[PDB]
Amino acid sequence: IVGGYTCGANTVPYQVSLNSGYHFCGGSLINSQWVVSAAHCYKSGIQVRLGEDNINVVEGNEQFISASKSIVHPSYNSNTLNNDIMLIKLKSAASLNSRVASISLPTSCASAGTQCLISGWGNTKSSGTSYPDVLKCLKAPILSDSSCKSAYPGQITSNMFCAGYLEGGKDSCQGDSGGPVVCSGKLQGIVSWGSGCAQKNKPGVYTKVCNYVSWIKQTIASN
Ligand SMILES: NC(=[NH2+])c1ccc2[nH]c(-c3cccc(-c4ccccc4)c3[O-])cc2c1
Ligand SMILES: [Ca+2]
Ligand SMILES: [Cl-]
Repeated sequence: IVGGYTCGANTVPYQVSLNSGYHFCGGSLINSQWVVSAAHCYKSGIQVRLGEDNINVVEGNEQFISASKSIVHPSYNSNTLNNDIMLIKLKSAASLNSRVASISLPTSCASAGTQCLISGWGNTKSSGTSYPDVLKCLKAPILSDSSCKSAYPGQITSNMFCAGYLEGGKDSCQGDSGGPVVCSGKLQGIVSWGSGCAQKNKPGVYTKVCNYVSWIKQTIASN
């Protein structure tokens, strides 16, 4: 997260770190046995780490659970990143409490202007790599479809939305992919891609979760 602030330990209880010996992506806990992340974060050997703040220190509240299966959306396109969503089923359910909680899926899509919270352990520099130990947060608004399409002509599908600041300075970045974009208590997006990080007129692009709720529900109900 570039231009954000330190969240404060366990203030984002639905945030998870996907780990394979190092942190490579974020994700969101939506119930006690399922996590939603981005399809491009898929790999084998995933350990899901819940209740984290400093990802390099066991401070207490952590729960490390292996993924039993990861379900990449069947129409995921790795060239356009269209349908960049994945569901991960945990080997055992997690113990929910005030430090580990799930986030609700939305019933409707959000409108431009909506203020959301984006978080993660990704790079905090736009020009260079500085990875934090604790979780960073950024409050950012959803942009209108026209500004998004004018920024990325021909690359935005109906399953994506832009959020951020066109003046540059604040954005999600590498290491944040797969994580949450929460607006009014509902998970509206998943960190997907962007051109550089925090560059002028190149906002972050997110997977539009409201378009996949029936798919998430039906898939979880059958697995
Ligand atoms: N400007 C943004 N808003 C933004 C958001 C998420 C991002 N993720 C990345 C990213 C960069 C290199 C590798 C990965 C990656 C690749 C495979 C698996 C996991 C992460 C990224 O997600 C860049 C990147 C940029
Ligand atoms: Ca820790
Ligand atoms: Cl277009």
